[PDB]
Amino acid sequence: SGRGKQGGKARAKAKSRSSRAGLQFPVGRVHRLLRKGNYAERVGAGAPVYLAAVLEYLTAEILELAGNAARDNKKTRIIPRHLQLAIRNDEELNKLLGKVTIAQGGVLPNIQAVLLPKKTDSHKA
Amino acid sequence: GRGKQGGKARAKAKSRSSRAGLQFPVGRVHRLLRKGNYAERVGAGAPVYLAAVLEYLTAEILELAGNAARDNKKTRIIPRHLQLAIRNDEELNKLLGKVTIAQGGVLPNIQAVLLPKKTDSHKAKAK
Amino acid sequence: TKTQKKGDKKRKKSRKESYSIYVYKVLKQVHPDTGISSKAMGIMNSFVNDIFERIAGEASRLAHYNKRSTITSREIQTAVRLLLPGELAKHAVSEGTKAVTKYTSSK
Amino acid sequence: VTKTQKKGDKKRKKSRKESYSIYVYKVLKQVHPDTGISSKAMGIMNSFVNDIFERIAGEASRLAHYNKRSTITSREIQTAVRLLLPGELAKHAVSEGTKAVTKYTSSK
Amino acid sequence: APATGGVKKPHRYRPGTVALREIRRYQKSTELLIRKLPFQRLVREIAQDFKTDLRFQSSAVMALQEASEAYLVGLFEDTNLCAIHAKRVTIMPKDIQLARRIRGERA
Amino acid sequence: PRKQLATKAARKSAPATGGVKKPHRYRPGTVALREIRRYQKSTELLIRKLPFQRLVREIAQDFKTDLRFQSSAVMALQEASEAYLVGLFEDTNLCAIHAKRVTIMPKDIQLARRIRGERA
Amino acid sequence: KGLGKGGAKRHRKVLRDNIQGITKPAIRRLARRGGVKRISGLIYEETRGVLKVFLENVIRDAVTYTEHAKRKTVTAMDVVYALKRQGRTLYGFGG
Amino acid sequence: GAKRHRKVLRDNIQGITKPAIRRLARRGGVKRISGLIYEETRGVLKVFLENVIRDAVTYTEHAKRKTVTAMDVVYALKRQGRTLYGFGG
DNA sequence: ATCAATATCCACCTGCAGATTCTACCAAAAGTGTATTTGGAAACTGCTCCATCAAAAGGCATGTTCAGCGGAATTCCGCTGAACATGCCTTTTGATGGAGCAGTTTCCAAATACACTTTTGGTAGAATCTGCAGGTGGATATTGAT
DNA sequence: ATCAATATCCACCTGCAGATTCTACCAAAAGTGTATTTGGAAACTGCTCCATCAAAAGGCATGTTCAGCGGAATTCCGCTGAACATGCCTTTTGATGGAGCAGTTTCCAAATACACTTTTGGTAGAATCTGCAGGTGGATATTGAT
Ligand SMILES: C[As](C)(=O)[O-]
Ligand SMILES: [Cl-]
Ligand SMILES: [Cl-]
Ligand SMILES: [K+]
Ligand SMILES: [K+]
Ligand SMILES: [K+]
Ligand SMILES: [K+]
Ligand SMILES: [K+]
Ligand SMILES: [K+]
Ligand SMILES: [K+]
Ligand SMILES: [Mn+2]
Ligand SMILES: [Mn+2]
Ligand SMILES: [Mn+2]
Ligand SMILES: [Mn+2]
Ligand SMILES: [Mn+2]
Ligand SMILES: [Mn+2]
Ligand SMILES: [Mn+2]
Ligand SMILES: [Mn+2]
Ligand SMILES: [Mn+2]
Ligand SMILES: [Mn+2]
Ligand SMILES: [Mn+2]
Ligand SMILES: [Mn+2]
Ligand SMILES: [Mn+2]
Ligand SMILES: [Mn+2]
Ligand SMILES: [Mn+2]
Repeated sequence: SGRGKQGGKARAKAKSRSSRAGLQFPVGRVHRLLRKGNYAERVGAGAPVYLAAVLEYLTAEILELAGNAARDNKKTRIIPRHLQLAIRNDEELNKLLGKVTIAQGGVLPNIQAVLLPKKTDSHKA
Repeated sequence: GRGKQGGKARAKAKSRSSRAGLQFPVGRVHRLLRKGNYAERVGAGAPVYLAAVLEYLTAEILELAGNAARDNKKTRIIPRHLQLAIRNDEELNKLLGKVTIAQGGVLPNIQAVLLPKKTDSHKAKAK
Repeated sequence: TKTQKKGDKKRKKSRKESYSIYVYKVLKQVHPDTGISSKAMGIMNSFVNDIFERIAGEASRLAHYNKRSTITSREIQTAVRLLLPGELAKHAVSEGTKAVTKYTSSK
Repeated sequence: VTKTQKKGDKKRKKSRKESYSIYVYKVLKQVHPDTGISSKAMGIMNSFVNDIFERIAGEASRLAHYNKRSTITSREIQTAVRLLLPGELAKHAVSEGTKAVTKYTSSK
Repeated sequence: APATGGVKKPHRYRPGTVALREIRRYQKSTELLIRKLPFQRLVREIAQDFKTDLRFQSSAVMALQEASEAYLVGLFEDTNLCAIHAKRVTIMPKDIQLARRIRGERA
Repeated sequence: PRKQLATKAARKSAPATGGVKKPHRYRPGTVALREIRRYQKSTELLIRKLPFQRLVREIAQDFKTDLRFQSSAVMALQEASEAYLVGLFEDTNLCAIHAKRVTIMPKDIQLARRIRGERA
Repeated sequence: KGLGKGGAKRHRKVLRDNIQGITKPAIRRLARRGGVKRISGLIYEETRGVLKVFLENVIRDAVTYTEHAKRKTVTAMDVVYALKRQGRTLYGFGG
Repeated sequence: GAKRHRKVLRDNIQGITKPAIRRLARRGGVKRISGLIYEETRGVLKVFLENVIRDAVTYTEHAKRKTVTAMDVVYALKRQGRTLYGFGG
């Protein structure tokens, strides 16, 4: 009630579940999203810890690749295009998101070889 | 009436299926909707409704499968009949488009271009 | 007699439910003199289980998108329209509201 | 004075929409300290997380029903992750998921 | 024909005529076309790379065979459309490949 | 003293003996290849925005009268439609090339849609 | 249906033939992004037809979610859920 | 290392014989088949079985069994977008 | 092979519209702590139904044609790209009424829960019975050669 | 056209594998009636944001001209698959120990429910940053004319 207390100590107060699990992603939210999502009558304590880890991990994987595509384009800010390039250029992320479309992501530069110009000449072209 | 009943004549009962006028098991459809983790609650009409739909689709396939059996001079429906009925019905085929009926085979069908040329046999019109 | 020999093996096999009897009843309404093999019956089972999950699943999502806690015949209905091809839907919708009506009009 | 802004309001504040945003942002600063993200790319990262979340939870849900189990534990999440992610993505997710559960339980 | 085959004796159906007969025979029936045991062996071998010392319910192998053949027959149908598209009547690898790329089984 | 004193859109010598100008013309397929690299490099929507919105209101209206749309609902439809057409054109292109052609034709689109099960 | 009263309202103006707003240059550009180098004359009409079917199907489902929510406004989320069920998950608008 | 012995060798995948692949093609309505089709078909079947079996076995281990069940396969097939009716479920 | 011509690449420059940065402020999560229940791992084990194998059984590996398919090569016609003139409608900026989302609070028709009663579907045998596969035989359409 | 050969169809037959039908039990549902709780319609309303109206202008659509070169028709031959004659070996069919799938009892670690506190992420709106869009401007690449 009010400001609070001259606390901010360091020794025996609460410890977030994320912190307890060494995660940036929110364990408490994942747990809540799991119970509310009607997935099973019950959700064990480890479930959200494990799921938050996998989600944090995957976003870590995608951000690493997208950040690089940003760098390759001489940009500082990841935009949707970067996310696409990183997803389509990585086989696994591409298979994981094979049925997904990234708005404003475009496609990968790719021209079927027979379409390329045939070194001038006659004969065929 | 006005002054009747005084002893024993009425009990109580009636299955939900019977009340809904259905062959499929409402009660069970209901239990399955609750066990399924579809929502915290399940209204009383949903299992009725769901049951009638399942019954109806079942009679549509059975009806057509039945005909396919009769067409082959068969009395007992087999999977081939279920497949012939399904794949020959435009809508059923759409609904079951990513389903395979074990032991069903396929609809006989040969691409035009693969048939022999020249002409054809059997007196296809004459005397 | 009625065997009360505990040695005649008191196994107790966990019982499996299936829609066979109900599929059979329906068969009898549409084709009284037609049978169905057990294999064919397995297919119809698969069929009922599959449509049931597709519809429940869709009704489930529908109620969640709408922040609703219960699945009503209404969700089952929108699910049906989303799932079935045109005429199948019309009829299934018609069959469905009909059973719900008969049902309510008979307490 | 100045204690207020003349308001004279009739409630109706917001509703509050959550998103993985500050967390997508924390993870980004860790792999690329000097890289930022457009709100539209964040938009997409948000969709991805929700998407993968539902795929795993869903698969986890089915796995449990198929086994007459009424609770989703780390073990269901684990096989859902193996069923959903390909090759190497699965190996590493599994190992990092396992690691977080062990650390989380070595705790009070 | 009669040629000088089995001590003279004629009759040879032209190339293709028997192929068409086979098509009619096989599209008319439902049995499995791959021999059981070999199939079984391939299945157990592939499973061995995922988890050693496994047993298989006979019905699991059967479902896998049923699923695999319906898949190949279906793939052969698309493959045949790709051959015809290219004005051939002979399916080739590039046709199986094109159908798989377009089906998204891709790469 | 500027009498259009530009060095030259050409240069040196004087082989201006003859009477041949002959304007520059790209060969067929060069501008087209150029357009592929240009469009495969960008992400902006390619169908004009207002016309697309009208198409969406007309189809929707034919299903149900009196509907309104959030503008992002329309944008969602367009990003999905253009992502779908680009994807179909890639498959269509493979169907044509499969045919030893370089020109996509209706039948290539039909073949790709049949194989995708949009026609099965 | 609420919308429609006459007097202070109405005369919406008839919508028709809008499929022609998917111009030839627009379809050409889409083909280019799709890596297409040469386009037969009949492609344009074929493409309009395929687009129309794609959109009818998605709007049909998006509109069904709208009506189910008892709303009169189609939402980005209606379209997104429609897309997801049609196998075309879209990231970027509230996924 | 056993079970096949003398006279015969041939890996298991070669057990999927030309005649059987030819029969499949015929059900597929195929009239003429190039030689290279047989090996191409085996690699395809192999990929199909790996993907399916891998998932079925994942269901087995999770249920802690030693026996791949029809249901394990059916659920795997369903995951792979290859729903199969007739074997339970 | 040059080498005009034009496209395009890649760096530089710098406002400004998105982005990162706060200073509240709050409700609403999220974390504590303490009862109360219970899901399912563990252990033990009976009884299916697997894996293995001998005889039986019937498919396929092989080699030799040669029909007919695929694809090279040649050839034009006319479709489709490139370019260009012209001018329109989409884009952009911006204001504005008000439809209709989306908070909020008031409730009861309907759902959850329980407890006890009544019924049914699943299982086990058991004893029939029955559709139709597969076998026969003769006719007759089809295919291929002459 | 005309036959010879061989595949195919159809009508009939009948054993048995797979239905089907009859007790007999039974526990697991399914129904019933009796509190108690509660989602989620109404109803009322503030407040986004959707529809429209305007108006200016240049990015881009349209319609045209012309001709390069791609599509498709044709011819032709070399090669690659189809057909075929059957003995040979792998697969098929059908019993049989024993591995585990699947019952069934047990009992705690861990989940739920709930009272209470404490921490946090979302939001708001005003600053004040800053990448980079987009406007140049020269390299250097590429393409098309000879
Ligand atoms: C949208 As309409 C004019 O086709 O009804
Ligand atoms: Cl857990
Ligand atoms: Cl209801
Ligand atoms: K206003
Ligand atoms: K009970
Ligand atoms: K040429
Ligand atoms: K050519
Ligand atoms: K050969
Ligand atoms: K051969
Ligand atoms: K404990
Ligand atoms: Mn040269
Ligand atoms: Mn701004
Ligand atoms: Mn218990
Ligand atoms: Mn030819
Ligand atoms: Mn209003
Ligand atoms: Mn009974
Ligand atoms: Mn029995
Ligand atoms: Mn017969
Ligand atoms: Mn005979
Ligand atoms: Mn003749
Ligand atoms: Mn309430
Ligand atoms: Mn004009
Ligand atoms: Mn044992
Ligand atoms: Mn904070
Ligand atoms: Mn720039």
